[PDB]
Amino acid sequence: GRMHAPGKGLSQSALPYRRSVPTWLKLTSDDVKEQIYKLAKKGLTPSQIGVILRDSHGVAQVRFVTGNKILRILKSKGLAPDLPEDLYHLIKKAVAVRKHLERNRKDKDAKFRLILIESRIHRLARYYKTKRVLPPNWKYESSTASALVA
Amino acid sequence: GKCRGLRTARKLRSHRRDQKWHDKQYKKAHLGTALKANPFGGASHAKGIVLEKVGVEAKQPNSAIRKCVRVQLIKNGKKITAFVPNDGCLNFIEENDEVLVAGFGRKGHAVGDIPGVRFKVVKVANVSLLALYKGKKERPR
Amino acid sequence: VRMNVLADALKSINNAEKRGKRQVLIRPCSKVIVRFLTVMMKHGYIGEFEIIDDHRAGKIVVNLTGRLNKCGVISPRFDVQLKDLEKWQNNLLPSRQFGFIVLTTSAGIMDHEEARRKHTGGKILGFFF
RNA sequence: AGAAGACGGUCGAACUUGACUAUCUAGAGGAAGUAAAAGUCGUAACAAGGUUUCCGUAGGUGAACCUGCGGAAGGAUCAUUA
RNA sequence: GGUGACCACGGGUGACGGGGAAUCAGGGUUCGAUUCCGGAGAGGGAGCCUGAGAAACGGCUACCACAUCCAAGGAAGGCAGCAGGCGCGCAAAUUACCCACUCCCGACCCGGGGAGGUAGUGACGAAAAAUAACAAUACAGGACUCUUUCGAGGCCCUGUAAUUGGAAUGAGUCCACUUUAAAUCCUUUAACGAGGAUCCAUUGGAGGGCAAGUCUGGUGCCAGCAGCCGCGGUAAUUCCAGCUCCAAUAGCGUAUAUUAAAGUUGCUGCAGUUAAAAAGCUCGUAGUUGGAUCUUGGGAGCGGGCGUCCCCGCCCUCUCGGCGGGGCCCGAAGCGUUUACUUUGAAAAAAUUAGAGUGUUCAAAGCAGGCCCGAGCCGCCUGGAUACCGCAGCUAGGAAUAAUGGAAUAGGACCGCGGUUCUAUUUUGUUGGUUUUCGGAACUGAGGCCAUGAUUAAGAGGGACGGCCGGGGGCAUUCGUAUUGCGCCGCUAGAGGUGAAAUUCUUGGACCGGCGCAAGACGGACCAGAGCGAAAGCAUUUGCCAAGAAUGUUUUCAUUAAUCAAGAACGAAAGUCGGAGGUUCGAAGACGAUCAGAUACCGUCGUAGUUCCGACCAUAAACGAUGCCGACCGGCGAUGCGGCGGCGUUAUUCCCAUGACCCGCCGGGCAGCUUCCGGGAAACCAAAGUCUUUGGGUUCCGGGGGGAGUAUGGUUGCAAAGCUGAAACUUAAAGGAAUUGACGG
Ligand SMILES: [Mg+2]
Ligand SMILES: [Mg+2]
Ligand SMILES: [Mg+2]
Ligand SMILES: [Mg+2]
Ligand SMILES: [Mg+2]
Ligand SMILES: [Mg+2]
Ligand SMILES: [Mg+2]
Ligand SMILES: [Mg+2]
Ligand SMILES: [Mg+2]
Ligand SMILES: [Mg+2]
Ligand SMILES: [Mg+2]
Ligand SMILES: [Mg+2]
Ligand SMILES: [Mg+2]
Ligand SMILES: [Mg+2]
Ligand SMILES: [Mg+2]
Ligand SMILES: [Mg+2]
Ligand SMILES: [Mg+2]
Ligand SMILES: [Mg+2]
Ligand SMILES: [Mg+2]
Ligand SMILES: [Mg+2]
Ligand SMILES: [Mg+2]
Repeated sequence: GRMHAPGKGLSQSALPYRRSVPTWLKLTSDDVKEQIYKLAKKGLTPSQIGVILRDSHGVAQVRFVTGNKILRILKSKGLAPDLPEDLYHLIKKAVAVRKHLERNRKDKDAKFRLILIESRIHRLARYYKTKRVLPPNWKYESSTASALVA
Repeated sequence: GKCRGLRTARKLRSHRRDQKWHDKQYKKAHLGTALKANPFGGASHAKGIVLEKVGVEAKQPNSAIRKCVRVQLIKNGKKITAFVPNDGCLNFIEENDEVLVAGFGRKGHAVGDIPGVRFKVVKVANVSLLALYKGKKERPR
Repeated sequence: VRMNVLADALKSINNAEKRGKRQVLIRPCSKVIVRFLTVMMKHGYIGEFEIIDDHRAGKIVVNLTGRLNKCGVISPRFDVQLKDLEKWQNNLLPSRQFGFIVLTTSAGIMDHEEARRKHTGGKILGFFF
């Protein structure tokens, strides 16, 4: 179920058993790469790149056509963000709640959700430290995060 | 449910010995307060000096006088009530004698309709109360 | 979450056998599951089983023969030596005539009689009778 | 060759004092808990127990108890109609 | 600096440690002062001499505590050695003999040993085993037999009383022998030694548990019995006796500690809706537990027979292979991870345990013993095994499960080629000059090669995105009637309130009706076994602010996860503090009623409070009296949200969507009905099921009822109180679910 909510939703994407690229797809591996490079320079997250490619250019999986994952492609060229995409978005939500919470002190609910969000930030940060994605001394500071994100 | 991991032995034993304090038998035999509160001090028997001869009323569904003796233990000088367990052995008991008192039967608990009495007399004047009752040997007159 | 995949497969075929189903589908397949299903087949307790291959942990459909009674698992995989194996035998197996204890040893996954035949202990997996 | 003896040093008993810590124990008076008296006063609980009962909290009253606010049914309703 | 929730530090121990003992399905629980090993001490401390070895005490010095002699000037002490006394106690032996054995010491075949041996006391405890056997008469009994009940005897076993009725024996006296250092005891063996063979078996019971009397006489809720139920108040199956039976037996009863029983401590293996019990709720660090995936398949005669069984053999590399140059070979080096695991081997004191052998006269024991002797047997054969020895450490095989790593900015592997610095030896043998790329090691540049190097994307989780959804939260705003009060206007004597009244308001117009005004509450009906939220909880409109579940997803990351001591956030109502406001209701209080009384229920007032803001408190029957995550196990109709399909109706329009219906499907919710899923003590529960066929992971927590959520300590709070939390003592039940009856203002 959900880590921080009582919910047991089964809403997930189901990948096809066919690993083969569809024969109608005419974009080759390098063509996906330069589309990916273009949209990354535009300022789009890897998750946002995959959806635009799928919805408009007809690539169901970048890894299926190029043999490599989107974030691996960005880091190989060198234009991947330093903050991981999921960790970046959690700090963004935490800053927004903090900004709302100082205007509205009586929102005990907003305070409750804030603790849940920052709990997910620290747990995700511990994982990234273990994989050495993040520096070993990387701390999420409640005060300095407002400039780290946005 | 209970934990079943391979390296949960420390939790299992720590939980066990914490829960072992919740039954009276373990608490009684390992706390020491019961030992201190026991007039006998962990002894099967105790000698004492007959302080008086008293009679105790039975419980509600019964109606009788239980002939007991108030006794002071020569060690620790504690005063306890000891039942005299025969028909005419109170007459065999006089004032200021050594009596070997023993537990009544169920570990410091009152027995039968006698209220608050947990001891019974075994010997008096260093001669058995059974021998006097059966006439095997007489008082040291 | 799911932590013992073998424990879940064994419970599933036990419940299906109790209800009387001809076939049972166990969802998460694994190497230990297939070997454990294999020893049951070689002793005749279950029929044919087929492993459905999806690119994830595949599924398995087993043909229940109805001659099983219990196929439980011993979740903490205790280390069993050859000197305490009989103490596990009489604790778990219904009798000395039938019933099998399956343990993973360095020679593979097999039953207690065969494990003793080649003189090797191992880690307890489960039992069936 | 050398004994007694003496300065200093070092181990250091023991005594005096103080502190801390253990048990045991006296105590005017005060306030409880148990057991037996068909003792006195009422009748709070059990039936809709004659004000449904019970929980939390607060005040009040000879005593059980009463009352306010929120809650529970372990209720005396598994139900009340376009 | 070092050590700590993997429990440091401190405290307690009625703690000397261990080998071992008791109990005995398995697992365990207690016990080890005590003969073997180790330690410590010699009244309490301290300090030393000698010696190889002592912080020695049957050595010394000093102090402290006890204590002996003295002519009072001094002197001498250490039985937790053997005996033996006092004291303490419930509790424990002779001021005996000997170095004969085992060993020890010494200058030593010769001495000494309260070590130790022997004897004495010894119902601690253990082994064996007397208290009688037999025969013939009577009287029953037997499948008895002979005629087919009647009667006897060609048979067998019990029983009661008898000049029976003569056989066997020890326990006792006691000769000698033997034993022994000398004895004793035992074994031998003389003479005595059994008819109540009076040479006399006891201890507890006879209502049930639990084997045994519904006997007789006493007592009469008294005495007393009774572990628990209970007996006894005048006809006692239970007390006191007699008689008779029962149990064990030279032993039996009682008290207490402990074990089993106890699956009432539950690892195996208990429970937690209602019996005692799950924290109000969520987060969360230690702790515990964690998806799937990396060599399979093929070989040889052997071979559990290619007898397609399969002993099984499997069809890591490089270095002298030691039988500077042989194929006739097998020795040196490393592991192309590190561990956990399993098997093997080594070493693991004895005694004890299990157990091999052994007729101790049998056994407990012990480690002895057995063969022949025709007498030369001028002596032969043995044993003194074996197993177990937990955990930790060592060794060699296996590699299935489990953990951990290798190449991702390549700072990667491997083949070489450059270019770089030192250096054991060289022999360009007289030394010296030495060439020594000589042999290998120093750093570095340019290549080839690697199939060059990233498992998949969990009906695990996180995040992104899409359209929604919701009494979810905060702020602002709007509206509603009602209530109370006030201002006018009207007509009137009542109005209010109750079971009935009364307190109370009223000719000043009370109540009532009309038009307005003000304030503070509260958001009806719609409103549901509907929704949302972590719970507490949330319902007038509109706007803003962030948040969220579910659904959709051929998006992304890739194990990031589950539960969680400590810690943290939120927590109805009441209550507290400060400031606003105070319509209604209303603890306290006042009064009127009722009543036997009425500190109440009913009525009239009415303070705190109830409302808002800020700060505390942290409790509720905070409930589903029901932990979370995960899987599996029936049917049916609905409902809420999202998505996907479809005959049709409807809204508009000229068509599709799109809304409102209608019929289905999928996922996630709130539930409901039903069922012999199964469970349960049942009520009941599709979970409270998948539990003696007991083990998915992990928290909290119960151990008969009271005392008691009390006392005390600690800690939090302004207070009220919250959290943590005993014991003494008392009690045989207290409880749960259902049945019958009785009863119900
Ligand atoms: Mg006073
Ligand atoms: Mg009441
Ligand atoms: Mg009442
Ligand atoms: Mg001690
Ligand atoms: Mg010892
Ligand atoms: Mg010493
Ligand atoms: Mg010397
Ligand atoms: Mg000394
Ligand atoms: Mg006799
Ligand atoms: Mg009798
Ligand atoms: Mg026991
Ligand atoms: Mg129980
Ligand atoms: Mg309860
Ligand atoms: Mg954790
Ligand atoms: Mg795994
Ligand atoms: Mg009136
Ligand atoms: Mg409140
Ligand atoms: Mg106030
Ligand atoms: Mg009022
Ligand atoms: Mg768990
Ligand atoms: Mg209790």
